[PDB]
Amino acid sequence: GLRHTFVVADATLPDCPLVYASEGFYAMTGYGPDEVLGHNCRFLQGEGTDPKEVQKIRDAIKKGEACSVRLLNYRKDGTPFWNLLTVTPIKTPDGRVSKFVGVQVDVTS
Ligand SMILES: *[C@@]12=NC3=[C]C([C])=C([C])[C]=C3N([C][C]([O])[C]([O])[C]([O])[C]OP([O])([O])=O)C1=NC(=O)[N]C2=O
Repeated sequence: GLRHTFVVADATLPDCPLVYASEGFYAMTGYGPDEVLGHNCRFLQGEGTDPKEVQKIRDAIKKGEACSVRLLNYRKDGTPFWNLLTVTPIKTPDGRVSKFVGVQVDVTS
């Protein structure tokens, strides 16, 4: 298929830290698990990231909704890339959101 990466955020912690990342996520961003696990994904953002799109994800996460946005993101070396990002909430049977899962696609083409 098309090249994509996958992460899991723990929504039981208040700031959705990342608890699992696929090998391509590390390879695409230049960050190691030592710098990725335990942190909110937003460290990938930088000067040119559109706050109106960031705002859309902040809201959907607060509301436990799925969401899809394209964001400017930066590698560890500072270089930018366009990240089409889809977040999906994973609920327990009591309707509570337990995890968020992300699919990130570098769509710089
Ligand atoms: C990031 N991927 C990503 C994956 C998941 C599963 C979740 C829940 C969030 C992200 N983010 C965004 C970040 O964690 C946060 O949700 C937003 O920045 C909005 O909240 P704030 O408080 O910061 O306004 C991802 N952000 C990225 O920039 N790149 C991703 O790959």
